[PDB]
Amino acid sequence: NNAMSVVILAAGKGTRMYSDLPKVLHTLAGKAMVQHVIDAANELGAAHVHLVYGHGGDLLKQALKDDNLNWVLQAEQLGTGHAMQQAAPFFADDEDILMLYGDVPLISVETLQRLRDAKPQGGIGLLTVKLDDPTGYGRITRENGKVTGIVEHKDATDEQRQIQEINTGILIANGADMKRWLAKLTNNNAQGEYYITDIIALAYQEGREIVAVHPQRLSEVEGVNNRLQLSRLERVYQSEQAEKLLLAGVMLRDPARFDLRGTLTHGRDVEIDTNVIIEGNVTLGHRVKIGTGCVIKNSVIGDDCEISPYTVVEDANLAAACTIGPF
Amino acid sequence: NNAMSVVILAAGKGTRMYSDLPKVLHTLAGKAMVQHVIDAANELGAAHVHLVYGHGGDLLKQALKDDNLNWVLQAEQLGTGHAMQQAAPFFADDEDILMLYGDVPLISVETLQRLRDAKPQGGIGLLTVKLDDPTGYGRITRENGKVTGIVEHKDATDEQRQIQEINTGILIANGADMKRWLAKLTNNNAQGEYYITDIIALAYQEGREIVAVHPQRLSEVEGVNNRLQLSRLERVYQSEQAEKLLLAGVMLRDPARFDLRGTLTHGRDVEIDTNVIIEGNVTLGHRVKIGTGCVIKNSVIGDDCEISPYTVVEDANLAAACTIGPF
Amino acid sequence: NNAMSVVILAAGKGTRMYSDLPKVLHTLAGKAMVQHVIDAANELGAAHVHLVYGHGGDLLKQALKDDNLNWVLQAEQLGTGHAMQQAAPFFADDEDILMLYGDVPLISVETLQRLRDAKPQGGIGLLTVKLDDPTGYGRITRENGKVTGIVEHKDATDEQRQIQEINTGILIANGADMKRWLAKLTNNNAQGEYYITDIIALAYQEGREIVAVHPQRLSEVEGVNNRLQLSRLERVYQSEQAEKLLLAGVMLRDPARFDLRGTLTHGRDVEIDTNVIIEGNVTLGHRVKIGTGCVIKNSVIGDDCEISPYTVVEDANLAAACTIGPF
Repeated sequence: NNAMSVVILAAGKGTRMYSDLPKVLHTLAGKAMVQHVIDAANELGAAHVHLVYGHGGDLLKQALKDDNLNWVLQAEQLGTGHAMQQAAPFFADDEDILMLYGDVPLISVETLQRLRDAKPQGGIGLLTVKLDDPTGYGRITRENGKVTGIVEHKDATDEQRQIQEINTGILIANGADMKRWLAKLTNNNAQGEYYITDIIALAYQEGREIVAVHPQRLSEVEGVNNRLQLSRLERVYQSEQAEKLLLAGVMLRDPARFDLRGTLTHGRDVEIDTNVIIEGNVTLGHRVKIGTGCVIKNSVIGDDCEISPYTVVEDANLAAACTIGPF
Repeated sequence: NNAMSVVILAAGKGTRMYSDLPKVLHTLAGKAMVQHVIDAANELGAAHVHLVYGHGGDLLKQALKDDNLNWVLQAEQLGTGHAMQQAAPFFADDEDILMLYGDVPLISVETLQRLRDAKPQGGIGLLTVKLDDPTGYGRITRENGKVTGIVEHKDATDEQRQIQEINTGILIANGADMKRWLAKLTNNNAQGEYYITDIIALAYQEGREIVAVHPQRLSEVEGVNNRLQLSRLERVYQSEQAEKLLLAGVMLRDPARFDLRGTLTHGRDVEIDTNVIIEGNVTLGHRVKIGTGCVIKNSVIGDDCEISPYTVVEDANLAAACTIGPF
Repeated sequence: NNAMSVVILAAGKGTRMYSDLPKVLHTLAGKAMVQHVIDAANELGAAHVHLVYGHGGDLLKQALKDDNLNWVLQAEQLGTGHAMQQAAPFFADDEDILMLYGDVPLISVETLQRLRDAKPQGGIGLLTVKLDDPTGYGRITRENGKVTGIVEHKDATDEQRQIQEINTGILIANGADMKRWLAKLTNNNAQGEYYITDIIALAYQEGREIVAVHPQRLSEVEGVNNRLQLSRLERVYQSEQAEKLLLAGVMLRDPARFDLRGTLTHGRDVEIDTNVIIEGNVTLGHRVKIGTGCVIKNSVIGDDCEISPYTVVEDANLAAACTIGPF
């Protein structure tokens, strides 16, 4: 596959988070939302990762210091199209440019890879989902099947204002192409701002093809504007991790009362009781039993160990066959 | 708005509660069901709050001693109409009389205020909800839109026995009017008891108008006859409180595993982990972090304090920047 | 009612459990799945309980040593029909033979009793459920209402491949009859194996009647092939136990955060807070209060005792009016 860079849009104010911490730094399973997106970008092979931010520059730079990111400031809040224009000067004409959002944390590498496979030569790869209630969401215009553009809800007509397929806002296309379309955006809009969604029509008019793809899960493209929404995505992710673990052979006594905020390495026949929380990197050897309510953090627990209820195990390497607690 | 008194009906036996404690004293989020209703009545401005009880007089008087209630005994279990008759002698002819139930704890002040606004001069304000399965629930009779009466299920005909709009049983009307209708109730019924729902027709026949209103939430009018029903309402309330907190900026790591049984005052960027229980009046300063499983009761926790997992903090005022526990 | 024996089919490999412990020994609420089935069989009065197993003979014999079971080995994995043939030599011609599965743990005695009542003289009693998505499940063939046979999905035609009523695989019939049909099974099938479901047609052809019955709950007939499925059944069972307790008068502050893995004996007005786990045989006297997160195991707790949060009470008999913990 061709070289590619990634643009991560994190320019919003995050007002409904009612917080002093930049919205995209709020954590999902212990890792900042944007870090989840940055890791997926790196896993894909992004040659560069451009991060476009509104305010909170210092906090962001401070928090993401361990990553090699190209910081792109968006002086004013003029929308995604305007934000992409600020990054455009850094796009190579050889590479594909994938655009993601710092507040859509669960987007999977697997899905982004198919989006990358479906991008036609000279065209665009568009990620979309079938939602019955497009109210608010931008609608996908098609002609005899093929994608023609996107019509922003406020700009959609009653007639088209009931199209079901929705724009996730995630897409990929060649850098030179992107630079071209981005230059041709305009403000004579519902809200005097450049619409990034316009590049879809611009590319259709140039006679280029735009292929639409769908994610395995709707959760992969859910965005976060407030804490009620983050908690909801947190639950979906925990639930997904729990199901994978049970299918993989780890007995969770109640997957709805389990939280993994890190990386779990486990052996065979491990049992985890209710309300357990796993943090950082944790390894549980074969037949380890974790009592209800334990918090295991950055520790390695040997084969056959048993941890009593409500034990906090931190920065510990525990010898095999251990018996931790009274019970 | 006009002066008004409130009648709280708590006359049932509560047999399906299988308890020695009067049903309406059973708690929802730490406060007796009837106390929730009594507080909503006081918040509305009730000049008087009449409490109609079957047995358990002593326990009730003992438990509600800190309230200024007019105790109305209903010697025998002859239904709501009969119960209202026992209170009627205390209604002023100047005031409106609002009738509520001691076992419908979540009725909101906001809703009762609109019910009070929709009551026509000389008429009745009726609270009703759209339920697809009126089986058991009394049906709302209408003619060209306007309310005509209520037909008790056992007294409803197959034809009308499929009306969807249901009678919540909560209503408001002038005291003199109420005294009049109440005097004209009869027993030649399906069960030889006075039907309070009859006053609706009686008032229609007098050529007076009865306006129907709906609550913001169905939970607001759910009644409790057994503990399975109370637990269900407890969960709905907890869930509602959790959502408000998250939207207000408090990070709950799992709103489904959080319980507020009192009043929470909080600052900015507070984090509450799973399985935390808040009781009585609690204040959490800015950036306080509550570890998983803590029980915070009648305490004040200073800015920046961190409470380790499974800590019980009671009747404590904790100094800012505190570090409570091992972790 | 007539004498009857039971055949418990536990011959599968349990590959998707990814465990060294035989699938049917995995626990549901603290008791092995097969033990649940064995207890229901004994409660019904089974004169004998034949256990048919594939591998893991030693572990099974070791684990079920306290039961008087007739061990029937199924040398190769040739399906249920073949498995039943291995047990057939032990069926009496006088008794009814009920067949159950070691991995369908929640089947209730009540339901099995009705299945036993609906079995016609000389016929079969079949347990079936209405499922909209028979994909995979064997379909029930009927003619003018009466059952005619079962058609395995892979052997079902497009036309019949959309019958809704499904075969739970649980059935009962006379031993002599069973011995006869079992002898007439064949391999010229979709997968060269004997189909136990064939006995339905064989019995119809002999002009005998087969009556179908349904369980109170769909959970009663759900089978377990992997740990995600076991956890799901665990939750359903816990939820059912919690509801019975609340309806019976025990206040559970959150039935979704309660686990009973044994037998609870309780008095009046007991209160159990969130995240409590009950194990083995536990008795809670009148008005006992269990704080959040306690683990009560094989203990008796006297009237009026109060147990503070996160207390583990094990193998203890606690004197009445006790105050256990700091709070």
